[PDB]
Amino acid sequence: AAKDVKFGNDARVKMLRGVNVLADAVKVTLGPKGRNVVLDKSFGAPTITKDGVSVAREIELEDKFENMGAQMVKEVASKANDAAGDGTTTATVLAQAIITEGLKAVAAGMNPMDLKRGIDKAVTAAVEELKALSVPCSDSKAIAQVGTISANSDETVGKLIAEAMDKVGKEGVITVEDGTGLQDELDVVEGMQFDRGYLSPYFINKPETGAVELESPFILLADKKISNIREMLPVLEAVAKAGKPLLIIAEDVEGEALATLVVNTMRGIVKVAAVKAPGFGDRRKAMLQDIATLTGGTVISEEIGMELEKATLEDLGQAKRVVINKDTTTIIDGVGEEAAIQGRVAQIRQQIEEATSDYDREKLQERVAKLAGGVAVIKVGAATEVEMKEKKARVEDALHATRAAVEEGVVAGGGVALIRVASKLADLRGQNEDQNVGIKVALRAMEAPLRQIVLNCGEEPSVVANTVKGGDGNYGYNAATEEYGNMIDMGILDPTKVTRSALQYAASVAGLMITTECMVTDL
Amino acid sequence: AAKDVKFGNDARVKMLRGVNVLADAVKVTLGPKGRNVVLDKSFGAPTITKDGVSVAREIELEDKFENMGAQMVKEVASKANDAAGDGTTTATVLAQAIITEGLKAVAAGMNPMDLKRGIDKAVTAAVEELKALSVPCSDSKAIAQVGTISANSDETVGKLIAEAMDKVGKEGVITVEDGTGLQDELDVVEGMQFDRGYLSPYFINKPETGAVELESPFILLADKKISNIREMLPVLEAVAKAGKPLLIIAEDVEGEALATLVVNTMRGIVKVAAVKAPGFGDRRKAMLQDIATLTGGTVISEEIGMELEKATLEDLGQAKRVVINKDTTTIIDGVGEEAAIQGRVAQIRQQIEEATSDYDREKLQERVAKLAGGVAVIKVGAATEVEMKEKKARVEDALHATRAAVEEGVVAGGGVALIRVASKLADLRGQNEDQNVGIKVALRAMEAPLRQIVLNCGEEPSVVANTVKGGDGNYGYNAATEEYGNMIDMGILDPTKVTRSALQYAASVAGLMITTECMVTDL
Amino acid sequence: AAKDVKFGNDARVKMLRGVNVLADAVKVTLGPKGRNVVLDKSFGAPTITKDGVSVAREIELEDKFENMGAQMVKEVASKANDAAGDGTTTATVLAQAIITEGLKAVAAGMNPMDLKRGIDKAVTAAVEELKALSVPCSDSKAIAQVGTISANSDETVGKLIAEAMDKVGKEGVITVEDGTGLQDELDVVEGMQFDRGYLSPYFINKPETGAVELESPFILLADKKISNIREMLPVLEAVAKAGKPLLIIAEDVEGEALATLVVNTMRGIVKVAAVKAPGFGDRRKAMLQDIATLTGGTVISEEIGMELEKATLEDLGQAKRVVINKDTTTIIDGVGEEAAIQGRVAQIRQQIEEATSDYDREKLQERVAKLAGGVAVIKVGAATEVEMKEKKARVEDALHATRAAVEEGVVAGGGVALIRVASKLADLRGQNEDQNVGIKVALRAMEAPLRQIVLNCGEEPSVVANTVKGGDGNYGYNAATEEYGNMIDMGILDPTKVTRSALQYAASVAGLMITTECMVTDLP
Ligand SMILES: Nc1ncnc2c1ncn2[C@@H]1O[C@H](COP(=O)(O)OP(=O)(O)O)[C@@H](O)[C@H]1O
Ligand SMILES: Nc1ncnc2c1ncn2[C@@H]1O[C@H](COP(=O)(O)OP(=O)(O)O)[C@@H](O)[C@H]1O
Ligand SMILES: Nc1ncnc2c1ncn2[C@@H]1O[C@H](COP(=O)(O)OP(=O)(O)O)[C@@H](O)[C@H]1O
Ligand SMILES: [K+]
Ligand SMILES: [K+]
Ligand SMILES: [Mg+2]
Ligand SMILES: [Mg+2]
Ligand SMILES: [Mg+2]
Repeated sequence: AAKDVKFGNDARVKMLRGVNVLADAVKVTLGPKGRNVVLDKSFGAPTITKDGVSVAREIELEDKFENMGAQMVKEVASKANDAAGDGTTTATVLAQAIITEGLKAVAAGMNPMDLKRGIDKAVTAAVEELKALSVPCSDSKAIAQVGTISANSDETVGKLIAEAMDKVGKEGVITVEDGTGLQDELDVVEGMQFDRGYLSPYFINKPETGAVELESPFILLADKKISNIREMLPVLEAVAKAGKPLLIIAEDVEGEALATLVVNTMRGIVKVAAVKAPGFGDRRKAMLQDIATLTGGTVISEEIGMELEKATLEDLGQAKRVVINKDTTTIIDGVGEEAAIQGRVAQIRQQIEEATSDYDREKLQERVAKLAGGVAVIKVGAATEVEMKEKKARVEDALHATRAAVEEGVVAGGGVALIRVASKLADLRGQNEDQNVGIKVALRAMEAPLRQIVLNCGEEPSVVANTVKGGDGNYGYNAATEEYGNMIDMGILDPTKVTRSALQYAASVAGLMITTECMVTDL
Repeated sequence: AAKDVKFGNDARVKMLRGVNVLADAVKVTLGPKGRNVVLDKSFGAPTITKDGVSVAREIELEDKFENMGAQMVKEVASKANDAAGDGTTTATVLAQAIITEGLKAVAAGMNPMDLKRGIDKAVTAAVEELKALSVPCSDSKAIAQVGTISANSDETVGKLIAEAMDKVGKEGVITVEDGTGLQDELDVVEGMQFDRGYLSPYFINKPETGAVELESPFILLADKKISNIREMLPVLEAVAKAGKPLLIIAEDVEGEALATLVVNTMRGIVKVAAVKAPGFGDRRKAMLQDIATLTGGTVISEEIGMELEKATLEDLGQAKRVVINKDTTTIIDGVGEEAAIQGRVAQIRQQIEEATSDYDREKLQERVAKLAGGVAVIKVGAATEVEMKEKKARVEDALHATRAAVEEGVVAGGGVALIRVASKLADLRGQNEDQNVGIKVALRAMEAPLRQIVLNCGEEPSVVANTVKGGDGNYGYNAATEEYGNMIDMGILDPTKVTRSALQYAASVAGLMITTECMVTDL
Repeated sequence: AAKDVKFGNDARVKMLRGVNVLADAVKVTLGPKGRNVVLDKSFGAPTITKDGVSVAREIELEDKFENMGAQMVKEVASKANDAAGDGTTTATVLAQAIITEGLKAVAAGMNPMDLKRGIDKAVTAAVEELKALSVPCSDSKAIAQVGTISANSDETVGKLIAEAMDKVGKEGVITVEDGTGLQDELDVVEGMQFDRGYLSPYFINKPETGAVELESPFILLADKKISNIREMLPVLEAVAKAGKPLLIIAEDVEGEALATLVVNTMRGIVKVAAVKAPGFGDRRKAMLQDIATLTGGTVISEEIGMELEKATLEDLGQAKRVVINKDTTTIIDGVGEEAAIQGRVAQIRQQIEEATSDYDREKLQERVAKLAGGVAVIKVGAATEVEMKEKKARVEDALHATRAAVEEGVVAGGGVALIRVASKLADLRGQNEDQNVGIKVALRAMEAPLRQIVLNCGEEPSVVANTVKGGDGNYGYNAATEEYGNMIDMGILDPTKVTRSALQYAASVAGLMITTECMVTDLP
């Protein structure tokens, strides 16, 4: 009292109303037949939209309690979108479906801990069914279909990503850069990606991107654990007139050594970063000289007879742009060399025929692909900059979904996946009636996505849900045409990772929400 | 309680009310015998305009939801005006007629999606008859009549436009410039129009014109895909003391080179733009040298032996003004040459006697017209600058409307065209009762313009509407004189694109209003 | 008047609030450590009571949807008392528990009707099991104990009830009334007596005693008014020759006749006294025939056409002695024939079997007791009237409890009976899983009485309830001493009738109420 503090049921019922108001604004846009929501634009001509994310972002309820219910749901929905490139609205709608019955059933006096345990049991079991249902992402055709769906059925995006994957292979690194002009373009350049990131948070980027990138960086290739960089300072000072950044790749990023010294080298006013070389031992040596050829640098070490005092601006590698995150780095376009790379790749290829000792065979057979086909760079063109930004975002999210799909396969989309597994878990039961109500509420929510999508079409949801449950395999309702058919033949594919993630996160909040007992907020 | 978020009928009912206040303010002005609207002005002496556009501007409702209902209708009306030079109020009236009946039927619980589908069916069917009713703009008299009706019966404007088109021909490019004095003037100068615009948004103009124009521009006529402009900076720097702009017209506007380098050339402080030469290959060559003669330039290319290092300010063309849009370019008046053009045109005409090969016949037979009649420039004279500004604006709309009429012909004005097709489609029926009522709503709305015109005139709409439906052909009611007669002989003509466009846009909003479910607006 | 309507959970929550508000007011009285409730009555001093039904009847709530709940459960609290007297508090606690747990299961989405049938099945089995546990009660020690327990642990009341039921026998009728001493008193009446005194003081032969006593008197029963001495002469003549005294029973004695007897008595010609007939109406005729039977006399009445002028010494009844007070008449050792008296008793007992009204039925028991047993009066002693209505109510409830005990047996008190029967039904099942829940909800609620008894003491309820279920037989928890033991050795006994009654009526109401879907009532 006397502050907006309240306890027990008086708290929950405020949240319930908050979540419900948010959800009613989102679910109406779910699927391809979303029905318009109007958002006020201060200048007039209010923007008319069919996008869940664009709607859910605007809502800032004025009641300080109802706001919180909205924000925590919005929050988790966004995190599911970061795990996989879609499903913001799916997670939101599922969250309403579970939470609604959860808060009512607790208000009837059920034990909230048993409800939590019951929901968690059902969701944990269901995830195992998805693992059995998933099929591998067999071909670039599926890549295309996954792409379009992620892009509101924009075919064009899918062809680019499909084509890009054809140049560099499904697993190859793809990057997107702003439009050179009216029309899209695709090209390949001698980049270099490896699975090492920056080890210190102070190497964070200036923008909030989490990953950091350096433009026109020099590349130091120090093939030892670097106990001393003082002999590099004259080179940095000669570069300091230009300010050109330095990225460090090291056999080890020795902490009290080079890493500390680099951290001391900048007061925020020097562009430096450091990462380990990829692999271990001879692999770091090998890929350090690979990067040297790719960047036009040389390997630094005393065993090579190459002190940092000797390191000219051409013994250091160089690249036009490079990106680093918490765990990963990619060179996009090293200045590099032509014939030296061709010869080294041929030598590495020859080594594959002899370095067949299993884990050594790998290092060769990746490194050949590390040099050749460095990176493909999509250029996004549109009639105006407004569409260019829009298209770019669409492409970038579409890209993510495709990667998620190829990493963990696809399942029949359009909500059939959830309604399918719901039939198989129906026999599951808990230790007591509280858990049984927990189990039932979980399986009730799993049907909500299909029922919502169809209802938007202007259809009787009851008939379709029965028909899809009575069917078998990937038989389902194609909302885009009102025809029934096989989703895999129809190309309605959802990446398994987004569906799994959207379920787990929604259930986490619902369980997390049940066990809230007090809030402390300002008047 | 909450932010002003609200759903379903509670939202729609607000929209309906907002739309109605707007339409009732505007619809009373429709037709040549409108009724006065007293627009307020803070200085006193209110303006009392009869102009629907002027009234539509000010309407700005207090109640946020009521406001939104007005603004979206207002917006779509404006888009209709940009598509064709009239029909703002016609589109508004049709919008109100559909919306009102639509929302009523929805509130009764009619399936909203089925209602939409019904509307779009009738509109799609109806346009086919309008296509059939169109007739060619055969003669300057039809030009004039379309003009006057577009200019509130100002015969002056129709005469001016008629004369200008008689000078340069219907297809020829015409421009309007501020008055040189008390009296209107018309004259011709060596302009050149071709349907190529600037390929990058960063060449957008400073004002909001969308198109961009350059005054006293220099013209580069580069007959290759320009992979390198570095050799031009010395010429541009020599010009930078005067700041006279340079336009690049290229055989190809090379994307990653020419465009990127040009983009890099200006930091918002250099007047540079680039466009493709018209046609392909030898066509671009031909018209490039045409432009060269018209501008006093020369063709740039290594095969010609004219590097940009060699390109003086007289190998570059010059003009006093040039205009560029998203899809089209015209030079207004190149500095050019006299006898060189005359000899060139004569040669082209001679080539027409031998360029019988059709891909040449079409490439030759235009270029002759490209030289002669380059542009006509109407000067609008008036007794005051206030009348000047208003008058020019009207002339510009009459210009737009005339182009529309020549593009898609004309049909009987005064609502006769809509009420005619409405009678033909009375047999049209849909798959179910929800779609059937949807059809009835659309066919009723299409009659609204005629009944609104006559009602403003202070006559009995029942009798006139029945008489026009009992007639045949272009028979109709002349509101300016209350005589019945053949509309075409009285010159009451509307460009078909105006009627076609206004109907489709009204339907689109009406369809889009039925299927809205939620609002978001600030407190 | 305009109605208001509510649906679904928005109705049941309001209803549940009402029942709980009533039930908590009753609950607090339960068990030996329960506490008193103060009842406002506008006429005068408020009355404090422990009787659960007394409070429950007075409760009514302002909010209509809350009031509906109280007004329904009020029935169980009342009906239990009407049926069996004691045990109304228990019935209430059960009802609230079943409603709470039943409605909770409905929130899980179970079909309500299947819960109802499940509960009804569980009670039907449990009542049958109680018939197995019940053991006969007949000895004076057990009756004394069950009296004490119902009295709220007053040994004195128990002892008085045990002696009273012994003296008047099983057919005798016992009644309780407001006394005047500080200490309780028992009055016992033997033989026929009725509340009519001598019509004149001058009959008084023992003025120091203030009463008339007559030896071996003739008893004349005239079904008519005495108005003219002409009617009486032959009987007086015959009795005067016989010399035995005569008592007149008549509808009235007119002053002329009355004064003539007064002269004859004062002058010592005939010893005679006259009294009004008891009661009035047809019951007067019945009672006249009954006293006639006890005396072996004959009722002279105009309906049979008999005449007092024709009555004979053979028609009058006889008794060894009579005594009549200012307000009371008693007849000692009527010469009526035992077999005829017994046959008359059988006829009236057949009327008792036919008696549709328990109040009328009681007046018949009074008659059979007056004819063939005794009647006793218990006078409650206390210093102030608020103590009268306190003590009075508890003594009253003991009287009902002991009756039900002797006529149906006893079971271990302290609610342990319900605990021990509930465990036996663990294997009972219904036609479907919803009925299985309905069964389990019923067996769960049967623990509620024990949990409340303990909780009033401030002990931890769920530890006692667990440990009692760990035992076997009559092992239970004695709240008075806070020790475990065999309930029968402490004599903590409940008469099976009340327990069985409380269960059936509780489940009958609650098992319906949970099915409520809509409630309609006037706007406030
Ligand atoms: N042609 C289609 N038929 C049926 N369902 C579709 C079709 N295309 C997409 N969907 C479904 O739309 C859902 C996603 O809708 P969307 O508006 O992207 O919400 P979110 O952004 O939260 O994923 C997915 O479940 C997807 O399978
Ligand atoms: N003499 C006339 N008789 C009948 N209708 C006319 C006449 N002149 C113009 N109109 C009609 O007026 C309508 C447009 O009115 P206007 O005031 O221009 O509104 P808007 O500017 O929105 O078109 C056209 O449909 C046109 O055919
Ligand atoms: N000494 C005792 N120990 C434990 N339980 C007792 C004791 N005396 C009475 N009880 C129990 O308390 C209840 C009687 O209390 P009472 O206030 O009369 O409630 P009710 O009005 O429902 O009979 C019975 O269940 C009886 O078995
Ligand atoms: K959508
Ligand atoms: K007008
Ligand atoms: Mg999506
Ligand atoms: Mg107009
Ligand atoms: Mg009791």
